[PDB]
Amino acid sequence: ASAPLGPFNATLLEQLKNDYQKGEKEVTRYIELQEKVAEKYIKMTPLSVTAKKKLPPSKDPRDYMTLSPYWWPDSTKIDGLPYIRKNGERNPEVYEYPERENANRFGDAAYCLGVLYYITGKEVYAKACANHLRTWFTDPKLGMNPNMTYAQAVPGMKKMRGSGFIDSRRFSRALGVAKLIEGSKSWTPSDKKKLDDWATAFCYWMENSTQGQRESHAANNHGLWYEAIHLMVLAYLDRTDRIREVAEQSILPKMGAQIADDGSLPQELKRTLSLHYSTFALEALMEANQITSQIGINLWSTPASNGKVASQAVDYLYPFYLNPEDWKFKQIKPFDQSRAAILLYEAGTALGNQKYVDTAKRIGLKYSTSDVETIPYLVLKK
Amino acid sequence: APLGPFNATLLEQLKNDYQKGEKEVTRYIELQEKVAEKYIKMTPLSVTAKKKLPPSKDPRDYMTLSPYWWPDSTKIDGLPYIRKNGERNPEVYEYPERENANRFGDAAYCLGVLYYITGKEVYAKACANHLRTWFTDPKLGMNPNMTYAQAVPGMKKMRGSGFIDSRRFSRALGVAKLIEGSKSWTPSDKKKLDDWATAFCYWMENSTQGQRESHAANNHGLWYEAIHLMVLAYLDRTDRIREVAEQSILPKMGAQIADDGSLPQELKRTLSLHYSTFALEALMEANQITSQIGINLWSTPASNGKVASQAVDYLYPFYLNPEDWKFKQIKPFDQSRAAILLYEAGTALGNQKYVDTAKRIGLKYSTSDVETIPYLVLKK
Repeated sequence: ASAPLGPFNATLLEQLKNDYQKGEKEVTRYIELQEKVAEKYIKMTPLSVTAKKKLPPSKDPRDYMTLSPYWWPDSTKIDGLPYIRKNGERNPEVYEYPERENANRFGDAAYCLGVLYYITGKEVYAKACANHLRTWFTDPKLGMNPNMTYAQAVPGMKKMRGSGFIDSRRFSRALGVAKLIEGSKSWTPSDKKKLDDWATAFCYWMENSTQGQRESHAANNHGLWYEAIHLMVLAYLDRTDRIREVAEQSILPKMGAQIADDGSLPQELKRTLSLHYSTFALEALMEANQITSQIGINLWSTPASNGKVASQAVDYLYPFYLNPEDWKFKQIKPFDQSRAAILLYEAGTALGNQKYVDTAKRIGLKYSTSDVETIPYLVLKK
Repeated sequence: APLGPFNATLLEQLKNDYQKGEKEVTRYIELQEKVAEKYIKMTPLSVTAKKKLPPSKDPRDYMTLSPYWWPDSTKIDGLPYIRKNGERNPEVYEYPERENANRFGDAAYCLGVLYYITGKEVYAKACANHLRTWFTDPKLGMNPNMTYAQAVPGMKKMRGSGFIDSRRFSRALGVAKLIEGSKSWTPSDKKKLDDWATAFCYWMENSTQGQRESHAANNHGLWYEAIHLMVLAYLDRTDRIREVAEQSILPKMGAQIADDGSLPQELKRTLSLHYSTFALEALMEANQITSQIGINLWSTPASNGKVASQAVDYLYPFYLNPEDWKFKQIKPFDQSRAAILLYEAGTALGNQKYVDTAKRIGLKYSTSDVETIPYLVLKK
């Protein structure tokens, strides 16, 4: 039977579960290594957005807040309130908001535990996953409010900012993995109802707040990630009707706007990590397609109304994934080729492009990596 | 009549008598229609009218300033506001939703009730225009929270006591059900307002402020639950209405009524007869909803034997003769609130003395108070 609908390559996860259940040696050894890695997540104390001591403007510790990193107090002003941007200089104030890193740590823990529950069926993983989900999302004292109002805030700024919504992606992947523990003993009907209610409220905020509306209309990388996150929330809520609408009406029009006829991504080439950022834009499409393809929509091969296919953007980048030294644009730090391997595998498999798939495997991923996002990709670790 | 925040018995009787051409009622409704003309012409209001921004910088967040709190001039930004008991901070007037939520609520209530009585599409059409603008419009509608109601700038702890401000617009939320099936209120209009109400209900039930108000053992707690029932009734959650009545409203009321029927928390106030009445008005409006599904909050005892009728019984002689009231009441008490309350409780209890006194006190037949539209029985 098919995996539950969620934010992962369901084809590979199903293969892992099936092969594990039948005791195939290479898969069993691999999953045993994943269980060894997971043990720190069984031990880990569940995190909460309420850890910060600094209060958001709402004075509510349950509101997620991070500081937009290049913004600083204006000493020309007394309370310094209208913060000013200092290009290239990261403000150390960002460390007053531990959710900047704690949401990633929660997200990794729940993703790993939920995926291992699906593969192994061992109740200990659903029990630990559930503990993390309840504390981060639904606990009446520790759970976060279902909004991203203060994500990458600029204190004192009069116009609200929508660009911090991209911080939602790691906890929203964990939200989606909660579907894998449905039916476990540890995840009760009452647990599910609370998380369904939270996700419904978060979806309302995403769709109807002014910040969410802005992000829903941004024809750029922020808008594409907004829709990938949107799809994760909708998939968790089983709103496959809405997933098809978003895919047809919002994702394909946005992707084209970032691409050129040469297939480059103009908005990302100007950045100082332009190969990383080109990959990051296409990873939004990649994660969107993981969900849409489970219900029958292949985003990699679907032409936009003007013909563009996002495959053209991968085609543009392929020679530089093969030979990153030939990249002429600013990449002031070394490019992480492992993200390229996953992207080529996903696109290559969706397009039936065997050259992309072979290259993904030749680049490969480290077999012993502890990156939870790579757990499905034994196919790249051999 | 559909489930909603009104005396459904009286509204049905008015619609029936209007349809049968009873002369007293048709003349009364004609006067109400004359009153309503200003609401037909009125420009719909929005919470985004303020120029001052809330801490969120979102004009769609409702915000009012707690009246007795002032900038601390000793402090640099003045931020930790200090209380100056008795002296109202004129900064309150920077937040026009303080009055505008009431004006919206009266407009939508009046127009929706008239559509129900008469069936004239013009009333549904205007009512819908006010509802869309206040609640669901993507630029003008209010966010479904009360985070900044009666805020105290700079205070570290969150305040829940401003939630009571929700009661005027929440009655309008409930009247939206009366214009369902009109031509002007589309299936898409209803879906958007359902989603708004679901999100507001989630905020009321799960936010830290809403949880606190849900546990307040005072008249803020009673008004929270009355508001809660308006939202739940609009969402058709009849099972939650029963749970709220049994597990929240009745214990709270039972905790506030003394052996002699008085409300000791209100007796200490400077407007103690007003606040005694205001606490029972919460029970009154809750009962309008719970009685439509068969729960009589006036006669059902709490687990400790206390019953809301005891508290009416205690106040009855002072409603009859307000000058006999011995506790502090520094402004004249509005006897018309007692008329509606005595009629509501007297009808629910079958107490003819209460009902008769309610009619003897009465309400002015020509009043333009939209809340009194159902009470022609009191205006003879």
